[PDB]
Amino acid sequence: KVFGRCELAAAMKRHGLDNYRGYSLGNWVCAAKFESNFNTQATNRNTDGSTDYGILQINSRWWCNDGRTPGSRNLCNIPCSALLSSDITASVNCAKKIVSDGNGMNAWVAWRNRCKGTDVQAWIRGCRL
Repeated sequence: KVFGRCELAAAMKRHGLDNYRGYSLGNWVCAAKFESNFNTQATNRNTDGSTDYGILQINSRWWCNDGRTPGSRNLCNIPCSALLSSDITASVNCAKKIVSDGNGMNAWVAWRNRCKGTDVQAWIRGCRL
């Protein structure tokens, strides 16, 4: 599924990401936009044997199990295929764990490079929330 910006914002709000650990909802929408272009089926297969999965491009070395990645930790305790669903619940739950595991949003390279320091409220401007 490819989400709309406002539709994703509302979905993420319903799942409790607005101001989760001090990060406003627009940070999360911005991250998704630049990680996956709002596509729940996005996959990026890396040369280090890991794969990045779904709307937030969560990596199979530390966070989910795809059975093919060396040094797998599976800290979200989920199969990576759960991150490819049209329902974003698994991806949000795992994103919450990534921040809970001592990382801020700098765990997402697209957030660090394309959202940090910008006017992230623009990502939810005009949306019904």
